[PDB]
Amino acid sequence: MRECISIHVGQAGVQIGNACWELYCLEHGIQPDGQMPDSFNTFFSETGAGKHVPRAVFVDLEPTVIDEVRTGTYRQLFHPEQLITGKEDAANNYARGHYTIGKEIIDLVLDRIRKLADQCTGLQGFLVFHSFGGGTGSGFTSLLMERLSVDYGKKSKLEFSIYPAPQVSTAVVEPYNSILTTHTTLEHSDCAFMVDNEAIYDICRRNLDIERPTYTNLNRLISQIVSSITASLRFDGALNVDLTEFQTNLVPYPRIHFPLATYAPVISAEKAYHEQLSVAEITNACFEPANQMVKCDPRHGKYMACCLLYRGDVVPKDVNAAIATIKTKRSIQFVDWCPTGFKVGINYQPPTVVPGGDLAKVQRAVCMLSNTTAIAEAWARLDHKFDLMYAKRAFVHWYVGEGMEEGEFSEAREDMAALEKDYEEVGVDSVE
Amino acid sequence: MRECISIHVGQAGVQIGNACWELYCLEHGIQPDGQMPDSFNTFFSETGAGKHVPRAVFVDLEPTVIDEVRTGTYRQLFHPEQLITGKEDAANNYARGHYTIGKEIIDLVLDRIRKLADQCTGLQGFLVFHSFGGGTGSGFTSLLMERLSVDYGKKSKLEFSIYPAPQVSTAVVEPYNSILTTHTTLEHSDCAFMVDNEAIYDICRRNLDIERPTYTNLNRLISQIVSSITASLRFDGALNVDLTEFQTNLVPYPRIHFPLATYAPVISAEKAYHEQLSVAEITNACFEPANQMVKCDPRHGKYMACCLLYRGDVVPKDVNAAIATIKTKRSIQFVDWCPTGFKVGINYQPPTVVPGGDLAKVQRAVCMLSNTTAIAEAWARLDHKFDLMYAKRAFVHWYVGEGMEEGEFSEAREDMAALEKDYEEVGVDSVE
Amino acid sequence: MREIVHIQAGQCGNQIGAKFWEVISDEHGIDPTGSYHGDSDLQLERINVYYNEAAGNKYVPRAILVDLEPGTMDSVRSGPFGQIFRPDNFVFGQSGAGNNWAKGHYTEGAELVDSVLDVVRKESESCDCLQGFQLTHSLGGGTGSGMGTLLISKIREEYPDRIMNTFSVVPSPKVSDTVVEPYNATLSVHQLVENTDETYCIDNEALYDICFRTLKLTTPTYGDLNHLVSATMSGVTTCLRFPGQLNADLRKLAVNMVPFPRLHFFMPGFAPLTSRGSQQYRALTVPELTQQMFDAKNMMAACDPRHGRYLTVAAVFRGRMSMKEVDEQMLNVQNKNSSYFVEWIPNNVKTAVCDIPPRGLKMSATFIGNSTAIQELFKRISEQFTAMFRRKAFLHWYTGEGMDEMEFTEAESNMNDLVSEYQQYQDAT
Amino acid sequence: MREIVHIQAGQCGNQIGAKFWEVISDEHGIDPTGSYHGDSDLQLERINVYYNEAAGNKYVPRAILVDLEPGTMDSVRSGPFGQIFRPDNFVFGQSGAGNNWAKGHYTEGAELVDSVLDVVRKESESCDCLQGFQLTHSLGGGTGSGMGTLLISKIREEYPDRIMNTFSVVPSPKVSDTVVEPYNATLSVHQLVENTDETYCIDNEALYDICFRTLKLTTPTYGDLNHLVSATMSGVTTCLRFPGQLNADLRKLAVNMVPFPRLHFFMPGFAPLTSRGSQQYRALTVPELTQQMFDAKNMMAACDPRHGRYLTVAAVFRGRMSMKEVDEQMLNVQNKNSSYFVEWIPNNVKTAVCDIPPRGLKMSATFIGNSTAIQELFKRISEQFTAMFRRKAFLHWYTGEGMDEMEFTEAESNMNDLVSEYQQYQDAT
Ligand SMILES: Nc1nc2c(ncn2[C@@H]2O[C@H](COP(=O)(O)OP(=O)(O)OP(=O)(O)O)[C@@H](O)[C@H]2O)c(=O)[nH]1
Ligand SMILES: Nc1nc2c(ncn2[C@@H]2O[C@H](COP(=O)(O)OP(=O)(O)OP(=O)(O)O)[C@@H](O)[C@H]2O)c(=O)[nH]1
Ligand SMILES: Nc1nc2c(ncn2[C@@H]2O[C@H](COP(=O)(O)OP(=O)(O)O)[C@@H](O)[C@H]2O)c(=O)[nH]1
Ligand SMILES: Nc1nc2c(ncn2[C@@H]2O[C@H](COP(=O)(O)OP(=O)(O)O)[C@@H](O)[C@H]2O)c(=O)[nH]1
Ligand SMILES: [Mg+2]
Ligand SMILES: [Mg+2]
Repeated sequence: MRECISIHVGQAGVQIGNACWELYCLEHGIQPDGQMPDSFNTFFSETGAGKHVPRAVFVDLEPTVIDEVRTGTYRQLFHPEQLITGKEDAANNYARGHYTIGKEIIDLVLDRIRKLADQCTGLQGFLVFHSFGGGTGSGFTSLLMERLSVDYGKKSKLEFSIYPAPQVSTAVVEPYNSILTTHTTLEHSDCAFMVDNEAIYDICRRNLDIERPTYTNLNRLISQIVSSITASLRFDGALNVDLTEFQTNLVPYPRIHFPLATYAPVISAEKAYHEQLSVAEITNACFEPANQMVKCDPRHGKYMACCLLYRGDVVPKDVNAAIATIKTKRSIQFVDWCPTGFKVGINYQPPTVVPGGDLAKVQRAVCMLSNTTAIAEAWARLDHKFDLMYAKRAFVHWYVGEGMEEGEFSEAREDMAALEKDYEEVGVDSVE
Repeated sequence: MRECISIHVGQAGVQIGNACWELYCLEHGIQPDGQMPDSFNTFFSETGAGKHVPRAVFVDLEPTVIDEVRTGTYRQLFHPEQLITGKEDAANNYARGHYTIGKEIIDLVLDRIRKLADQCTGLQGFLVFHSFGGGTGSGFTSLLMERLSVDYGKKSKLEFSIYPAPQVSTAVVEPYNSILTTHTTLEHSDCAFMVDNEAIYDICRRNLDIERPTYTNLNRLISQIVSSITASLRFDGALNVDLTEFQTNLVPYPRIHFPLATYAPVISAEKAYHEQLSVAEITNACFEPANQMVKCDPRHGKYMACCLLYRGDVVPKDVNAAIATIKTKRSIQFVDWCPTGFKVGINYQPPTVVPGGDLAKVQRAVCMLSNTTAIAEAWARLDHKFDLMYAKRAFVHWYVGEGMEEGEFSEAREDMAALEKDYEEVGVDSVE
Repeated sequence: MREIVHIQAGQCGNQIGAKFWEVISDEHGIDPTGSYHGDSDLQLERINVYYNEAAGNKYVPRAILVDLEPGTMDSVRSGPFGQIFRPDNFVFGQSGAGNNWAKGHYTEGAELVDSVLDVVRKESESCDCLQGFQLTHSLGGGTGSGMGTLLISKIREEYPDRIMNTFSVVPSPKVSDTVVEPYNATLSVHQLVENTDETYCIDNEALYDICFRTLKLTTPTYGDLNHLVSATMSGVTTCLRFPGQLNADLRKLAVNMVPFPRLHFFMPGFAPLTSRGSQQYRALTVPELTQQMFDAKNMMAACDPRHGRYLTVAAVFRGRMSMKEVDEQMLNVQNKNSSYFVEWIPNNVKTAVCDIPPRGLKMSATFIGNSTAIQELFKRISEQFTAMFRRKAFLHWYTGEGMDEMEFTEAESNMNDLVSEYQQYQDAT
Repeated sequence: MREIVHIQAGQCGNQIGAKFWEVISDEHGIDPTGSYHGDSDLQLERINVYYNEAAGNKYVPRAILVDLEPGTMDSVRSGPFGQIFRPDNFVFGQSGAGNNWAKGHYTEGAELVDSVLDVVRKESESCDCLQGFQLTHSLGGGTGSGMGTLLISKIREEYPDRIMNTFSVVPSPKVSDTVVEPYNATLSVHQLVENTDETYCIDNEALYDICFRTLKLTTPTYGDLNHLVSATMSGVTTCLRFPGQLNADLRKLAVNMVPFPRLHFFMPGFAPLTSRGSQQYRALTVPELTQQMFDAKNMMAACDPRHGRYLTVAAVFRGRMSMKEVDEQMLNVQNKNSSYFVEWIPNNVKTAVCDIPPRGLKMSATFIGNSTAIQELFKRISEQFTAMFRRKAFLHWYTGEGMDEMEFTEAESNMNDLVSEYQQYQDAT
């Protein structure tokens, strides 16, 4: 009844959803054929037969990552008109995602969204999975978020982005694509959840004791995040939280809407024992700076709003016993104007484990969604990676020749400079 | 008891009926031998034995397409005096269909009609299947519709024409044959249903996922149209509609009687799943401009009368829930003088699937018959294709030498110009 | 029904037809004797158009083979498939035309033409409902030019409502094969414009290129050229002899392709044309057959279509194929080459699809092109005519046979009345 | 989708491609005939990029093999995997370039280039959505330099939005293989900077070291050198033909590696490269494949990267491997060699991982390096050019073929306009 559709843009967006829709089918007993041998209605529309299909739009400008879904295990699950392919990728070109190739199938994608929104009766919002590095996840998403705010406007549009790491990069023009995609998604997206690869590389090595983590394994941890956010919709909880409540509790200013996700417990099977995992133990794990999933130091900043989404065997008095200690600790400091920096959610359902997964079966979990000042250090790097490249006008002819103006980069950089001084304006205390 | 005979003119008319009478025999359990191991009386007269024959007149001026029926699967079905052949075709010559060759067997065809009309006790009207391109479907039909209005007059004569596409043509003198056949069929035919090949090429490629559609496959979709129009006669419905009701609800002016058909759902077997196909889903498919079967843009015009013919598992309250939303939508606009632009029909029987067919088994269907202003763009092309050819007097000696006057083209063009300004007179709003 | 009487004139018209009745007998499964030996009843469904049924379950070709010397008929009746013709149909003289139009049309042709038309009238009354007559001849020879165009003027007076399509081998630009071929062509085109409903200009220079370039034949004989002509000839009437999904005939190709009654001079094309090795390295699809037709190097008339505009285009296809795949490609060549088609005929592409393929092929095409590009065919001949006639060269071999100079002055003016019409509708807007 | 038309020019470009289509047919499991004989459907999933599907379940390579003498094509069509090409694609002349750029670009090249582009336009329209054209040629020869760079200037005018990557065998520092190779190189680099989106400089001296030092081959033939070139060539488009965990293509390698549109001259590298005995004594891990690339002795362009700075670096990996193990090593070489990478491009390492390994290997890498180290490649040639040109030596073999001295003055100034740009962005802060 409280339906929520999802969009998957770019190669990063599809491979995340390949783990997410793997995870959702195990939480509801759903076969890969759509079979199951009433709470699943928020993601699964029902057919006339006993077959359920997901409310998902997989879009890419190149057909390779889509065809592996079309030939993979989940061939029989997805509606084949939802698996949208272009011909040529945007190919790490924001202009090709936004002007050249993206305009060719943007009317096809909005058509598939509008067919999903008509069969939804209580549609809450959107889950856009993309990245900041690739041209599709930057250009086509920013083209798409322009169109969804025109057609809907008041729906709560959520993004789950793959933020580019400080020292770990896979593409050279990642500083170009990330600045350009944020200048457009700023006035449109309501709350964009940053996720970094290097921090999950830190977590999969240390916390999971995996020597060699794969992109299969990183997408499992992002799936546990998005499942725990929509756990209160898909299941009955002791204290529920809707997607409309997240943008209310976490976004103090319309510019600052970039929290960073954090999941706990992340332990292997050999460490599934040897600790009891109380709600005090898993909550102190989240505010520990080594366990976050964006490479930022929260001790170098201040939290503005934290959102603890518990699930499973969770006792609400022990929740308050866990949380009230953290406000006393000096390493967790808040901003002066925010005495109430907490939103707490509890679900009765534990997170299940995917077979072949690296996480272990735990009785309780927590998905921290914390908006902090410490992300301003991440944007201070990314402008510094931008200002070194753009001063020599590197790679600009790849973007000018695809329809973009050279003066548009000065618009995106000065606006990002205006976004950078917003955290400095919020991060200071109040006079008198 | 409510009998309705059908006439099939030209190679297009016969090959449509080869799928139509294939379809009717499967809806009534009729073997190709006329056997079945009381509602079929509207098309099948009964013999003394347990053998039923169709009320059909197949006429062509060349014997090739008739002899394939005489040697095909349905040899034992048809009365061999109804399979009328000439010797030489009209051969894309309207004058040879109307003056030279058509006069030779027009008295034979009217004799076979009059033998069918005598054994009908409640004869409602005619179903003339022809095309606008061929000389037989243009010349012989226009000769025939002159004679049936003389002999009957008050019977409701319906045409199912193959309208020539804007960019897809099979013959060169299609602009000549289409203008000449419409000048004659205007004052005689009560309601002529336009069908285009290029739009079914669009539907068979996109909606059916067929790479290579055949004229076998295009005639299946036209058969599903004509079956769903006569579904209310041949079967008992929750809200029935007779052929006399179609000309009443859809023809506001005696000149404008050219609706365009639209069928839904058109989905394959792999897309038979993955959607639930409500009556809300299949009704929004019809008013979508990509799913119509004449290459016209209804957003460039206004609907004058729409006729939704539902069949199968259809609930009449959900019908009103589907239809009342469409009047609110901006892309569907009506003419100012028509607040009630709808005729709704519901049958209890689902459309069955022909084995070897490309459509899938669905629980419900809809045959939209919508008269719109957007067909005036189609006639504006066809005069423009006429005015370029006729100004150089191209191909006129093929028509003058077969008995036609050169001044008769100026009569047909000025009359079509008078028909073109009729849509401009109707398409405007009312003063005060 | 719709029967066709095949007439052959000249040495060339006999050698084309002797290969043509080899193709028709292989399509219908006919033995060297005349008896049916195919597999399906579709071959005998429309057997009557090119065959009369004789007694004893044998079929004879409805063919009338005309020459003025017995040298070619003895090659026909003694070779393969020569024992299938009726010996009454071989109407040959003794004197020979002497490669002369006047000896073919006035002196030796008129001493035989009454013995031909009585065989024509015998075959025409044996037809149930006659479709029309196809004639195979040249324009460079004496019998095919003289006796051939004498047969057309006598038949059109007797049978005016029937179609009269000729397969005229038009002479070549680079080489000649006859010194007086500008005289034989221009005096025949005078007779073709008034009495033929359509005419298929084939050039031997163009078939020399197609056998060399396209088919990769280093040593092509006449039997290899005539198999390419007969593949067109059977491909024109393949929808009349077999069921198709869009049937055409000789009257559909007449009405659609002749916008003005003089301008009925066509260029044919055939596809696919592949070598022995180069056929397994190619996918036989409808977009491949389409782009093979509309270029320059597959035209059997030696003129580049890029020098002019197509007036009308017919594409008769054979074999099981899909109509959208056809109708997209017929649209596709009209969009990218909109300057190459004439503008004031919108959608100038005739489509025909026969269900029965040729023997040993999956699908095949037969191109019929009516362009202004054959004005250079008649600009060249009328230049070669006027260069010879202004010195009155070779005039006494025609003046001695009953002709005056006024016959040449009318025939040369008639061709310049024809060239000025193709130039008129090329510059037309 | 995203199909590639492979073009070969020169004797060198044919002998590379004849080994290159040996590798591609082994990766996709293709027999000598052209039929599929692999095991998985992943080989046929993206078969269409380098192959057209012919009738009878056979695949032909989408290759256009161009030469000016028939000596090399007869070696191709008679050797192994020569019966797989279409015989229409072998477009060869008779005169031969004579190891001359002017005879390859003006006189004998222009008499063949119209017969090549019609095969290019035939293969381009057979593509569904064209990705772009890859060309294999040299810069020392006459056909690969003349006819090759003539094909680029004609294609870029016809297809401007497509990528045009060339695999140019650049001449060597120590030895020459052509007396007029400073003339053939500089006149070709004039055509490469204006019409190619990227260009992979390979040197034969560098492959001589890699076969001797790294692979321990005492007697390497050309067939052993070209297997190292083709391992790079298949490794560039391996993410386009197979699923990967981070897919790249020819446009991702174009945008990431070309910071300025002239500076698109790359050096390739391949890893692993082991001997027969020395392969079981080595662990094939991602840190081993990483450190094998970024040194000097694995560069296929004969210049030490330590003399300059890497502008941009692409590392396309093959086989199942872990991304952290990749992303640590791509970081690890940037920390310890921060003076060796350019400073004002932070994080200048492009990463690509394909899931499908090469045949018989567990994992493999393909290095694409864009450094300022190839300014010494053009400092050497422009010095060898100016030494020959100031005496006007060998000028009359080009002046006699339609060229003036102004062509050399522009081409030499264009290369010194290129050397001054690599020197500009090496000293840039
Ligand atoms: N977390 C996570 N990130 C991924 C995964 N796969 C790719 N990425 C990220 O995707 C980013 C590049 O964007 P892509 O999705 O690969 O490219 P794209 O969005 O399709 O745009 P194109 O350049 O046109 O291909 C890289 O920086 C990776 O960090 C994955 O499996 N998990
Ligand atoms: N929808 C549909 N149209 C067809 C089919 N077959 C032929 N046509 C149409 O028929 C038109 C030509 O008319 P024909 O029926 O072939 O010719 P005719 O009416 O017999 O008149 P003649 O020229 O004398 O043969 C073409 O424009 C085609 O669009 C078919 O199977 N389905
Ligand atoms: N295509 C083709 N043309 C031929 C053949 N034999 C002769 N011709 C042409 O016929 C012309 C000569 O005409 P011909 O019939 O021999 O003279 P006629 O007997 O007096 O009519 C020459 O221009 C030849 O090009 C042949 O086998 N095939
Ligand atoms: N890598 C490689 N280079 C070659 C091979 N054969 C020739 N070359 C190079 O090609 C250059 C000569 O060019 P070539 O193609 O023979 O001259 P062309 O035919 O006129 O273009 C020489 O500098 C050689 O270094 C080969 O098998 N492998
Ligand atoms: Mg991608
Ligand atoms: Mg017909």
